[PDB]
Amino acid sequence: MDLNRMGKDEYYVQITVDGKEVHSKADNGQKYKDYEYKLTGFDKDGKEKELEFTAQKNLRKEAFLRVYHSDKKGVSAWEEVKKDELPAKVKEKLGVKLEHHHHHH
Repeated sequence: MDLNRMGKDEYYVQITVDGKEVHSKADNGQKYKDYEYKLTGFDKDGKEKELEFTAQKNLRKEAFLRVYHSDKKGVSAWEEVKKDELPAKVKEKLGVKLEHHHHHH
């Protein structure tokens, strides 16, 4: 893990697609299967990135997953969180409602 300058991207995704066992990973000739999670990732800027990462284990569905990103390999490290653990600004980014300027004068 070369720290150097980091400057790494993180896409806030939501695990909607689950249980995709890709048995195409037979390779040696066994019954071991990776899981496919292809979804729309939202970056800090506010774009829509298309990414599909395969995991050895089946991860937490319905959760908000923070996926790391770098140009030389796309994806490698990622962590599972909830909207409560994320900054409220994320809700002010996606999921904003009207009448939310409700303040006393």
